[PDB]
Order: sequence, then C-alpha cells, then structure tokens
Amino acid sequence: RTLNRYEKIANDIDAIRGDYENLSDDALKHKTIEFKERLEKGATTDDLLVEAFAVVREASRRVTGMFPFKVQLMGGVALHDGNIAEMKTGEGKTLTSTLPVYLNALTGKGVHVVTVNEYLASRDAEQMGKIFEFLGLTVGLNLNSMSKDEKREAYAADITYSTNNELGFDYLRDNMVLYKEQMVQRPLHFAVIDEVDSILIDEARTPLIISGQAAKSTKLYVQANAFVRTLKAEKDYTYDIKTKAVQLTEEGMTKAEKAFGIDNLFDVKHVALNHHINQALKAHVAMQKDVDYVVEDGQVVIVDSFTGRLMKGRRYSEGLHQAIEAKEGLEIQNESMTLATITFQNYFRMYEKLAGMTGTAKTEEEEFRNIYNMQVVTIPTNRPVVRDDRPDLIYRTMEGKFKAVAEDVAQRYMTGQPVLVGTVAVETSELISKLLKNKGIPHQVLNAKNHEREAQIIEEAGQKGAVTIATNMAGRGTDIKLGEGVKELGGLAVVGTERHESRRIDNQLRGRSGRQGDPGITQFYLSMEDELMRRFGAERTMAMLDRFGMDDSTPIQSKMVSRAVESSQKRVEGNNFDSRKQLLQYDDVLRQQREVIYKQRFEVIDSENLREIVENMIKSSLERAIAAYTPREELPEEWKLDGLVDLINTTYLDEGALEKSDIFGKEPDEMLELIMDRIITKYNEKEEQFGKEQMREFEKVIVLRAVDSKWMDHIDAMDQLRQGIHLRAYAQTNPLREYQMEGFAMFEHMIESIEDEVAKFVMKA
Amino acid sequence: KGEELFTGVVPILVELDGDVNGHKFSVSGEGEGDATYGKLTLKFICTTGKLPVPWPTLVTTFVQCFSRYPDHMKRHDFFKSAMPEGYVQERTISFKDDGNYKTRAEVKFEGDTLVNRIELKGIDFKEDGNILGHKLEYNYNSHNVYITADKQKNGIKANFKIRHNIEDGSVQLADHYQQNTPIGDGPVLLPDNHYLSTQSALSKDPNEKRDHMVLLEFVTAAGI
Amino acid sequence: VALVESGGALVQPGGSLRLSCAASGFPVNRYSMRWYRQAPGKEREWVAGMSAGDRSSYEDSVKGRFTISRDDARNTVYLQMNSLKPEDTAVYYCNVNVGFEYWGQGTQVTVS
Amino acid sequence: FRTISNFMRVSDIRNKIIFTLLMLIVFRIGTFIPVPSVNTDVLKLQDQLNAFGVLNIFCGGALQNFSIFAMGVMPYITASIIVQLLQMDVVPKFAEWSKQGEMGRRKLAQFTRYFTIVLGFIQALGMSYGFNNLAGGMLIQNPGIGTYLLIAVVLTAGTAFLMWLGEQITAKGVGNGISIIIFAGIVSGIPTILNQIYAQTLNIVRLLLVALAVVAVIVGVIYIQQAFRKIPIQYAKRLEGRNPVGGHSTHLPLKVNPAGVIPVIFAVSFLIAPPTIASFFGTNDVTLWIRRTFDYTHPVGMTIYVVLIIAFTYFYAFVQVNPEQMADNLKKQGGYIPGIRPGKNTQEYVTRILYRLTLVGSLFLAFIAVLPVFFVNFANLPPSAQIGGTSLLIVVGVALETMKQLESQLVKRHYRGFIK
Amino acid sequence: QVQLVETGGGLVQPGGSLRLSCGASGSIFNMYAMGWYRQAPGKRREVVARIATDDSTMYPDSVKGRFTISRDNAKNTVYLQMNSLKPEDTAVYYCYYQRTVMSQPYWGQGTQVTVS
Amino acid sequence: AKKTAIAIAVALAGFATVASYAQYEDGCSGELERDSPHSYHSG
Amino acid sequence: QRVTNFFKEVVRELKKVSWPNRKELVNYTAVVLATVAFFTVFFAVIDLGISQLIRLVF
Ligand SMILES: Nc1ncnc2c1ncn2[C@@H]1O[C@H](COP(=O)(O)OP(=O)(O)O)[C@@H](O)[C@H]1O
Ligand code: BEF
Ligand SMILES: [Mg+2]
Repeated sequence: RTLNRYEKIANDIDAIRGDYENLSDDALKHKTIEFKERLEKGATTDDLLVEAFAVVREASRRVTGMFPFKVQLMGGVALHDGNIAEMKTGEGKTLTSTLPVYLNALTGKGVHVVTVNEYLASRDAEQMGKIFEFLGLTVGLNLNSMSKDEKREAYAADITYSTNNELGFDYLRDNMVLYKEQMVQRPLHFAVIDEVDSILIDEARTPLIISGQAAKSTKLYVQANAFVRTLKAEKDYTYDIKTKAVQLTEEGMTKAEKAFGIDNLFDVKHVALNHHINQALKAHVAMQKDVDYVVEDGQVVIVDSFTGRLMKGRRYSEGLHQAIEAKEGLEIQNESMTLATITFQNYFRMYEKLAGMTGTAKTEEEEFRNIYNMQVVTIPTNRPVVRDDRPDLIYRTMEGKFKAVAEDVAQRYMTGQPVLVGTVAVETSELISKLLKNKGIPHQVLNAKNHEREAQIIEEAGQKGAVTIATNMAGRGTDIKLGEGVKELGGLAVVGTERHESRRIDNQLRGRSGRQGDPGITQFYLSMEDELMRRFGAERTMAMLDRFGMDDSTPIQSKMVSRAVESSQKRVEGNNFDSRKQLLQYDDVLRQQREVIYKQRFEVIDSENLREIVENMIKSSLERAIAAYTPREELPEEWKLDGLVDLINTTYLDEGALEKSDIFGKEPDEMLELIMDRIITKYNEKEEQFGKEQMREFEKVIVLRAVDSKWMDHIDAMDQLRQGIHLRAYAQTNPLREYQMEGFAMFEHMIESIEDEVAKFVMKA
Repeated sequence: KGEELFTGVVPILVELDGDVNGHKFSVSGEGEGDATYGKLTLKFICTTGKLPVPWPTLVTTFVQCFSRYPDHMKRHDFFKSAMPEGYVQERTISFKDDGNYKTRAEVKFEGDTLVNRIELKGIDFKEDGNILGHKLEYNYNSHNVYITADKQKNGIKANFKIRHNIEDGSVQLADHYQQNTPIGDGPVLLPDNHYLSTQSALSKDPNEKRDHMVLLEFVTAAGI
Repeated sequence: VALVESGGALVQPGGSLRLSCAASGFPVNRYSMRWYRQAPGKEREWVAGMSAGDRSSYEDSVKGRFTISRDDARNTVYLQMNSLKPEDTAVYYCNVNVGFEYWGQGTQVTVS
Repeated sequence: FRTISNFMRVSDIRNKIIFTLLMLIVFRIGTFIPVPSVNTDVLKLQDQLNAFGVLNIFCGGALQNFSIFAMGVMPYITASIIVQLLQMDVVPKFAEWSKQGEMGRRKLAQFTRYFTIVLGFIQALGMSYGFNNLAGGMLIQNPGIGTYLLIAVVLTAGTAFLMWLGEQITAKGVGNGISIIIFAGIVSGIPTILNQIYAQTLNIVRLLLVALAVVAVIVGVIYIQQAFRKIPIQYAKRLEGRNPVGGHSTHLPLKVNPAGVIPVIFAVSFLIAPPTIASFFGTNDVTLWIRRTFDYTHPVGMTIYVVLIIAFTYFYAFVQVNPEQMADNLKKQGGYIPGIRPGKNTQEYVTRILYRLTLVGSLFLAFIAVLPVFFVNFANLPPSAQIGGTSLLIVVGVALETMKQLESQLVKRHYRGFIK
Repeated sequence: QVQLVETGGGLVQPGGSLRLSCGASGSIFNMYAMGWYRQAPGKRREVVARIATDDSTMYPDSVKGRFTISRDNAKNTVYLQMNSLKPEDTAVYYCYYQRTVMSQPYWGQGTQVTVS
Repeated sequence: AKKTAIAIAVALAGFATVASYAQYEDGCSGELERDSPHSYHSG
Repeated sequence: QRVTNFFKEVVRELKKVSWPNRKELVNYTAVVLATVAFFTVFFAVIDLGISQLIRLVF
C-alpha cells in the first residue's frame, strides 16, 4: 500500500529534523544552493526528497510560524509522485503545496501552481512568497491585468502562481505570436493544481476560446429584440424547463412571418433572420438578469457558473451577447470570430508531470484514472473532525425557506455566533440581504458585484457576531479564521441555501467551517420549487407529493421527498459525467489536428533559414497540380496540357515561361522535375535579388498568414459539422467514426490549401 | 448610422451619358460594393458602341462611399453623413496639354441601389492629342485623394492628380478638382484633411462579346 | 513583383553613373517599364518610360541624354544618365503596373 | 496487400485482430463439445433433407447441430427487439429509463439480459422437446420432463457464455461483438457446403454461371445496403460558417433499408408458427392443406411469405426510424428541414420520404429472401446450399461495417502536416 | 474400420417374427452406441433400436416394446428380435456403430425386409 | 393505437417461443443493428 | 390515381438517394469477397485442426 510508503517517508523527514532548528539563517539559503549544485551533479529529486522536505518544514517554522504536520509531509510526498492527494477541507493544503513545489523548482524549469480564481492565487502568492523567498527561489504571480512583459517576467521565475484561465490563454496567445521572443510561457514542466475537482473535472468541460473581432451588425439585433419583446409568454414561445431551450410555437412562427413581412422563416434565404430570433428569444427568457450576468457601466459582464466571480473580458458567442446587449438597450458592439480553441484536459495533459489536491476527490476517483492516469491517494486528518454536519431541511415553497433561514440567522446572531449563508446566485443573495435589512441585523453581502472589497470581508467574517451572505465566491478556497471567543460558542455556523450540482461542491461549502479541530455547525435548507428540483426531479414525486398542505411552518418529515432530492442530485451528476465522456472522445481528434498544426508553425517560427520548407510546400503543390491535370484513367496525349501550362504560367512561373512544346507528351514525373528545376532557379535568383534575411522574413510572414487564416476556417468548419454529426446515427453509423474520418479529410484539404497559398504568394510576388 | 446600415453588399448601378467634340457616348454597368472590406467589383458595359475617350479617362468619373474604415476615423467621414439622403459631385478635370472635362454627376441611393447618374461634357479639345488618339494603356494606377471641407458651401472639396500610362511610354498628369454636395440636410460631418489611398485593376471577361470594361477596386482612407 | 533599384550614390558633377532596377515576378518584354524622379518636397515627377517593345518616349527637359534599356535575359532595366547636372539630385524610382502599380525601394542620386 | 500490411504493422489493431481470431477459435471449439446427456448417435443419423412438407428448412437447417452454443444469440436478438418494441410508450418504467439518461439505460440493458436468459431457458425447452418429438423418436436418454431442464440450462449457460465473449470482443477485439459471432456462425458452414457442391460433381458451365450470379447479387446487395437519402438539415443556431463550402453540409442520412434484416426473421417466425401448432392435432385433411400452403417453396407459400416481408418491413421501418420522435427531436434542439415548418410538417415530410424509400428496401428484402428457392430449383445445387436471405444480407453487412471501423484507425495514424 | 454383416431379414407375412443378427469383424467392440435404423423410401430414417454401454435400451414411439436388442461379445453380434410385424415396416434395415462421442457413426449394408 | 402496440409485442413473443418447437427447421440468424459557449475577445 | 402518382414519385426519390458509385462499389465487393474467402479458409483449417486433435484425445 502506498500509504505505508508515505508514512515511512514522513517518519524519515521527522527523524532527520534534529540537525535543523538550531541551524541559523544564511545556512538554509546555502542549502538551496547546495541542492542546486548536487542536482546538477548527478542525483535526482527522489533522492533529494527527505532533506528538501526537512528544510522546508524548518524554514516554514521560522518564517510564518506554521510548522508543518505529519499528514502534510504525507501530502507533499503524494503530490511529488504525480498522485492527487485528497486532504479534507481545512487540513492545511496550501502549506503542503510548498513541499513538492520547492522540490521540483530546484532543477530549473517552471512550476505552475494553478488555482481556481485570482483571490486565492494572490492570497497564496503573498503568503508563500515569504517561504519561497526565504530560500532564494523567485515567485512570479500571474494575473489578468498584466502586459506581456510582466507576464514573461512572472513566468520566468522559478515558481508561478496563477489561475487556469490565465495559463490557458497564455498558451493560446503564445501560439498566435509572430516572433519567437513574444512568447510568455516557458516549455511546460509541472503543475500543482489546487482544487483539482473544479479545474480537471467540473470546469474541464468548457473550452477556452480566443476570438478576434469581425464586422458589426446592429440593425438585425434591434429588429429581433423589438419583435420578441411582444410575444405573450407561453402562447407563442415555449420554454423547456429541464434544459433551457426556447422555441417558437406554431402561432409565433406565423406572427414572425407577418411581422417581418417575409414568406417563410424556415427557408434558406432567411437563415440569418431565424438565427437572430432564436438568439433574441434566448436572451429574454432563458437567462435572467442578475442570475448569470450583470450590467457594469453599459457592458454585460457574464458571471461564472463555477467560480462565482464575474469574468470581465469574456463574451458569449454565436451572436448571443449582442442579443443580451440589445435586450437592455446597451451599446451593441462587434461580433467575435474564433481564432484559437483548447480544453482543460487537452491543455493540462501536456505538462510532463502534474499533481493536485482537493478535499472531495474520491467521488470521481476512477475518472482521474480514466482521463489523466493519476490515482487519488487518501490522506488522514491529524485531528478528528468535530463538525456537526446536520441533515437537510426540505421545505415546500421558496419563501418559506427564506423566512426560516432569516429566523435561523437571527437566532444565531442573538448568541453572537458567526453565520456564513451560502447561496449560488447574486439576486438571491441580495434578496436574502433585504430579508435581513428588516429584522435588523448587520451583515456583509459578497456578490459578484462586491468583489472589490471582499478580501477584507473575510477577515471580518470570523469574529463575534458577524453575518456574511456569500455566493459561490466564498465557496471553495476561503479560509475564514475564527476570531476570539468564537470557538467557545461553536464557531461559524454555515447555513446553506440550496443544493449544488455535486456532493463535491456542497461538501466543500460545509468544509468552510470544518477548520482544524474547531467546531462548526453546518445546515442545508431546501425547497421543492428550488430550481434544481423543478429542473431535475422526476414527475413520479412532484405533483404526487406537493399535497402536504401549504403552510411551511415546519420542514417536511417524510423520506419520499428526501429520496427525491438525492435522486435529483445524482442524475445531475450523471448528466455531467455522460457529457464529459462524450466531449472527451470528440475533442480528442482536434487535439491531434491542433498538435500537428501548432508543432509545424512553431517549427516555421524558430528556424534559421526556411528555404527548404517552402520549397517542399511548392513541390507538394506542384505534384498535385500535375497529377490533377494528368490523370491515370485517361491514356496520354489526351491530358489537356493547355490548362496545365496555363496554371503553371499563372501560378508558379510568370506568364511566358512555360509553353506546351516544353512538355508535349512526357510522363508526368519528368515533366514535374523539369518544372521544379526552373522553380528552384527562379527562387534562387529571387533570393539573391531580394536579400538573405529579408526573404526569410518575407516567407515567414506569408507562411504564418496562410497557416493562421486557413486554421481559423478549419476550426470553424469542424465546429460546424460537430453540431450535425449526431444526426448521422440514423444511418446507424457510430457518429464518432464518421466525425473522425470526415475531419481527417477536411484537415487534409486544409493543408492542401495552405500549400497552394504559400506557393502562389511566394512566387507570384 | 445611414451607411453603417449598409455594411452588407450594395448594388451599384452606373449610368453615363456624355459628349466630347459633338461625339456621343453612353456607357452603363452594374456591380457590388462593400464597406467593411471596402471594395468595388463592377461589371461595366459600353452600350452605345465605341469609346470616344478611353476607359482610363473614364474611371475617375465612374461612389467614394465604399471605403474601408478602421476604428479611429469613424468620426471623420463625410460620405456617411449625406447618405442615404443622396450625394452630388461635379469635377473640373484639367488635362495638361489638352482640354477640360466638366463632369456632372449625382450619386445617390435611388430606392435601395447606389445609382451614379453621370453626364460628362468635355470641352476645349483638339482631337489630335493623346486621349482622342486613344494612346492609353489598359491600366489604372494607385493614388491618394486629398479631402478637405468648406463651410461656406458646407461641402467637400477634393484635390488630386492622376497619372495615366500613355502607350508611347509617357504619362498624362491630369488634375481633378472635385466638389461634393449633400442632397439632404441632416447631420453633416466635415472633417479635416485626410486621404483615400486607392488602387484599381482593369481586366476583361473571356466569355463576353462586346467592348466591356471590368473594374475591380480597393479604397482605404488614412490621415485622421 | 519586386522592383529593386541599385547603383546610386553621391557624386560630384561630371562622373557618369549607371542605374539598375532588377525586376522579379514578371517578364519585362510584355509590360511597359518606367522611371520617375523626385526631389524632396517636389512631386514625384516623370522621367522616362519604355512601352512593351521597340520605342520609348522621354520628357522634353532631359532629352538627348537618358537611355532606358533592358536585359530581357537578366529581367532587369537599366538607365544611363551621361553627364550630371545638379538639377538631377533626386530620389529616383523604377515603376511598373502589372495589375497593381509597383514602385521600388527608392534609390538616391545626389549631384554635389 | 498494401493495406493489410498496414493493418498488421501498427500495434494495437494487429493485437485486436489477433484477439478477434483467438475468440473465434474459442467460439468454434464449443460447437464440438456437445450437450452432456443426449444420444448423439441419433442426432447425426437424422437426415431428412428437404422438399418434405414437414421439413421445409430455411437458413440451412439446424439438423447436424445441437451443440452447447446451438441456441445461438437468437434469444438475445428477439429479446432486444421485444424491449425495443416495448419502449415506445408502453410499460413506462422503460420509457422513464429511456428518457432519463444512460445509467438508467444500464438497468435497461440488465433487464434485457435477464429477459434473454429467461427466453433462452424456455426456448431451449421448446427446442429440445420438438427435436426429440419428431426428429428421431428418442434423442435424450433417461427421457422425461424432469431431465429436459438440465440440457436446457446447459444451452442457456452456453449462450450466456456466447454473449459474454460477444461483449469481450466488442470491448477488446475489432468491431461489434455478437455481429462478428453471427458472422462466424454463418461463414463457418461454407466449408461443408463446398464439399457438398463439389461432391455432387453444365459440368463447369453451370458452376461458373452460379458464381457470377452470386457476385451479381452481392453487388446488388452492396448497392442497396450502402445508400442514403440524405435529407438536408439546417441548424439555425450558428452563423453559417461565415464563408462555408457546402460540400460537407449537415445532413440526416435515411437508409434505403431502414429495417435491417429483422423483418424477414420474424416473418419466418410467423410463417412456421401455424404448421408447428397444427402439427399437434395429428394428420387430418386440413393439416396437409396447411403444410401445403405454408411450405414457402410453393407459389402460395412464396406469396404470403412475400406479403409478410413487405408488411413487417414497413412496420419495423417506422419503429426503427420513428419519424415522430425524430421531428420532435429536431425541433427540440435547433435544426429544421430547409423549407419545412419544424413541428408537425417536418414529421409528415420525413414520413412521406420514409414510405417512398421503404418500398424499395422492402421489395429488395423480399427478393433477397425468395432468391434461394430460385437457385435451388434453377441451378440443381444441393438443397442446403441456400445462398440468399439473412445469411447473405448480414455476411456482407458485418464484413463492410467492420472493414470501415478497422481502417478508421489508420487516419489517426496518418496525419501529415505541411512541412514534411 | 470394422467390417459388418447383417443377417436374418427376408420375406415374411405381416403378423410374424424375425431375428436380425448383426455380426462384426473387428473384435474389441466396447463402444458408444450400437443400433438399427431403416431408411425406407419416405426416408425419415429412424433409429429403430438403440443400445448403449450400460445396455440402456431405447426404442421409438411406433415400435416400442415389441422388439428387443441383445448384445454379445465372443461373437460380436447385436440381435434385433422383431415381433408382431406390420406392412408399414417394409424397409431395408441397417446396423450402425459408433466408437466414442460423435466420431461419425458409420453405417453398414442392409437387409430389405419385405412385409405385406 | 398504443394498445395495439402491446399486442404487436406479445403476438411475436409467444410465436417466437412456439416457433422454437421447429428450430431444427428455422435456423436463421438476424443482425442486431442499433451550455452556452463563451469566448474571450482579445486585442 | 393515387398509385399512378405514388410509383412516379418513388422513381423520383430514387433519383435523390446518394447511391454508391462504381469505384468504391468495386472496392467493397473486393473487400467482402476477400473476407468471406479468408474466413472460409480459416474456419476450414481450424475445424480440420481441432477435429484431428480431438480424434486422438478421444
Ligand atoms: N502546521 C500548522 N499549524 C497550525 N495551523 C496550520 C498548520 N497548517 C495549516 N494551518 C492552518 O490551517 C488553515 C488551513 O488553511 P488552508 O490551507 O487554506 O486550508 P485548505 O487546506 O483547505 O486550503 C490555515 O488557516 C492555516 O492557518
Ligand atoms: F477548507 Be478549503 F480552503 F476548501
Ligand atoms: Mg486552498
């Protein structure tokens, strides 16, 4: 068992500890210099494990006062081996993160400590920069707000603390550079992902997109808004509540055809018109105002489902964000156009070693074995969990739950025990705050709109008598330290308000008061018109068990509805697991296409003279022109050499350099070599005429422009057919194989088009 | 807005009648214009017979609203202020070593489509020069149109010189003085000096019979 | 379509010079080739130009002097100047119109 | 060949075709292990060839059969189509398991497993009872209703093992599991049939005309299997690709033969159910009329067998494609036929297309099932060399649709890049 | 492998008795199944007598009980004693053997017992 | 009608079991056969 | 006259099926005859092999 290997390493580290704690300063930095020289002398990091962990535990004693535990040493050993090390939420995982980060930063390449949002990235940076700058290592902190040179200075440190968005977008904007020295990332070495179940499991579904800006349509959004604002909610559109999808009813289609005056929406001549109506119809009803965006100074800023924060530079795509901007009369702005695309499995599986930790891994354990080939090690507590995680309170209708949660936070305020009220939305958090404005309680709401102060709200959320209403911002990494006196009255009762989309996420919300040894009394409240029940609850208990009698002065004590709540949450997790398996095996082909094309264009950036690569492109286009005009099926002298010689005179060889008498009845192989010799001579005269480094710069610009424009089109065509391939199961054909074959043929027509573009632009210029 | 409404492709009718030295000409044509890329793809057909003055002396007279604008010069256009209300332009075109064109055109959105109605009157001509001797190569050069505004007439005065490749190996430098007038009187936009960097291409159709000019043309602006 | 001028430098009035413009991407024997001059501040005015064959026309103000010819084998147009006057101090250009209109990089001639 | 060299150079697909061949060996050794207590002497002597009224064998006849795999995966085929027929709004435990997602679908597949093991048990009882009742008066030693159960549970455990290695070869070997096993249950009888056709011997002229008629009907069957009425579909919800090509445009491939082979399988079931119930009453005057009119080689048996093929392939085509479920599925998420209002009118459009294309695959399947009588009469072959039918239609289907799936690994290998 | 002769059949009226003695050449004989079948025209060919290693005699439904089969070594002979004959049994008779499981049960020649 | 459908189940099922008496005679095989995307505007 | 229109539009919708054309048709017939020949020969060989090995195992 690897747990006994881990505690024998932890016992080694405990034993050797005696020759520290008397060792003064400026011998420990000297030991970092010692491990650097002994590591470029012949030993490996596994052999330097116990001494490096001993010196980190003594320097972490000395700098910050948090002397590490034994289960934290077991966590460091479990992370260094590549294994996810689930340590329960509260047990000090930030301070285990400095053990293998220090160990693997000694060699020289980067160590990316990835985490979920910028608050706990900045928090861990200025808390562990003290330990890491106590031993002569650098620390870069990476952010959204930085220019390219600051991010390159941050990445060039020995350790980089960042978020997963900024890492992924640095990788994409590195593969859209023009010079080799405009790249911020080093070649990738190691990541210690804090909260791996968000990054690698939950939010590894969503793909990173970079979209440069296209043309501005503004008339049709205002037209489609002024139409769909008059549609008489259920008689003309429908709204599937389970998956948020609105369509028009048969009356609404006739109304649209007589409001725009047209003949038939569903023609082909009006596809764009139909598109705008559908997007306008989704921007009204399927996504409400404060639930999943906000309006900040005339821009709709969309709010993360997962992290809870608002992400600022990001836009909805396929023409939706403009329909939201025209819903509210804001300035409609330009229309995006996808340039680059990655997903978090495809990005994080390029890292040559990656570790990670969380509190709630075990539920998804095999997935870390099926997707990433990492096993989840389970590591002990070091102090028993005395956290009274009480069971639910299912109610009837919503406002009964809100009246009860205000009564509960009132009667916990009258003792002075701090209460953290979790939520998920921002309009329900300001709803419950205006339920606590009357009843007279001081509180501090922490929405997506109140991020600007929140780093100090946390240090007031744990003294006597605090009340703190928090959305998902304070739901994963937030360390609410208990103040003075509060531990005696059982500190930090966490009152949930609705059930999340996994046992992982709400177990982590309860972990916000599970903190080491300290007691905390958590509780969830639920209802039956809670929207996870109305979306995802089976109809065998909705109308059949909404018969209790509507008073809501008590919870529901009948375990039919508790079975219903657990069944609903389990089918949410099941839908997400099926979607994650599906899109894993469909994104694992454009993984291969993008690896090939990014490898070739990184090779055409950092080559000294790409004379040979462009010549190989021109011969690979020439042979295909030759074998196109000279087929096998026809016998010779009926090959139509006139069109072939005109294509060579128009495309490769001036307009009078080739005539039919130069070929007239030769086999196609020798006629292409007597084209290719003239091409090589013409190219070498153009090289000695145009310059030596200037022709390199010229052909590099031509090549990169061709690769980038044809690759924009290929991403867009592949994601155009990925929509339609699930229809292709009605011929009983396993649609993944259809997609993979058809995408390969589409990629080869893309590369044939690249080589044609590079050929005629290089030698008709 | 106005032409910010016409970001999509625009139909372009061109109608031209004119007289030089008592000799008649009438050329029509149709094509498309685009503003977000800013190009003109135009198929033009001489529907009277033969050209008295040749096609290169015709191309500046044959619609300056189809420019491509980057983000900063969006305030500094006149040609999106008089549209869709309509536009009128007349030019004094002085050929050096020859006479003068006075061209007379209204360029406006008739119905939807951009119609350029041109009547050209070419006076002060001797036939034994180069233009009525048809000494022009079948080409047109790249240029920079200088644009300024006047507020006594609240319109646009444009100055430029153009360069025709003469088939003897010379060039006809000819200067255009251009007057540009709104028809409607709404929000006028009179910017400072700027310049249209323009380039062209003249070609033909191999599957067409009569004497026809095919025009492809790019406009960009800069300066402000 | 890359016209490159070369062979120009500073010169005292009297020492004869040779102007080369090497063309790339088209053959000269089916396109008219031209040379312009430009003083700083003055408009880039016309000097001379061949036209697709066996004739050429010069401007009246430097006639009897200039020679525009071409190596059709070497794809290059040459300009003989013969006996500098200080009026000829200009940036010289070679020019063509092959669909689009193409200049060179601009060569410097200064009659000091 | 230059492509089979490709198939046996790359590592994983060579390992998995070798795993497929090993599992077919593990299959075919079990046909020589017999049922534990049967008198196998009477089993091999019983040869009542054909053209007999009572014996009007169809697919070749399971006469010299009755090994432990002899029940076949035919119980799984009929149980799977029973539960497919029952998901359509009947017994809504299955309807809610269907509409809920895929881990309910695991319980649905488990229901199908237990309903197969039940039908395998009771149909092994019926098969052994009939196959001792007339083919040989005594076939099981120690005979009686207490001892049919041991050999019936041996047969049911056997085809449980056959479904086991079916799902093992579909996990680790090449393609479909039980389709490769059925393909191995059909093509492994052609050695004996070549022995019988040769041992018969228009010496060579007849056999050459036969072989080219076989290749003509096999190219007819590839031409009808591999054909699509590509209905053009159009998703309204993205921007049409900003300058597309339109060559690979999203479509909706209706097969010409949507019902597969299955309608002729339960057409032979409803054919031979009334003779096998009228065989109980004893030889009457009407029983011989019944076995003359339900002998499918005489021109009233061919006609009602053809009309049952036409009827069940219309029915099972509409249960297979299901135009109501696909139109509701199209307007549920976006797309629409260009020109067709996506509620009711798109289901009536795909319904009319589905009738007019089911007629062709319908009479194709009727002809491909009444072909083997029209070779046994008009070519004088041994009347167990019955080429045509299901045994043709699914040999070529399994062969192509594992060739394609096999060579769709090479395109994963063969990415190029523009550099080279 | 073994050579096999069948005696005792001939011409008899319906309502008599016969004794079919089938004698072998190869003398080991401790085998799987010895039997007797017909293949009259109308083929059906039905095992009329069947005897195993346990001598567990098996008979079909038409001729059950009236017949008997007897094995002996020291002259490798099986005995299909036949009683109360019937005109339907106008058939050739055959005596078949088989060594182990399946192992291709081999035939013999027959005796054309005529009864009418 | 959907009641018709359950008949069309049972009518074949029992017949598929009564045909099993004559499975020496049949012997045939039968084949089996079967959020809102968000971008990041650069610049 | 419903049949005399119906069979007409059957023949019309046979002009809209995407039929496999001659090149990959001949490719497919080569494939299927190759697999049936190889599996016939393979099953003949392994039946002879396990027959002649079982008949000495008895
Ligand atoms: N060795 C230690 N001694 C005392 N306190 C510790 C020690 N290690 C961690 N802690 C405390 O445990 C708390 C856990 O913080 P953190 O690591 O953010 O939780 P998590 O492990 O869930 O990320 C911190 O407040 C820190 O003060
Ligand atoms: F207790 Be942790 F920061 F999820
Ligand atoms: Mg943490």
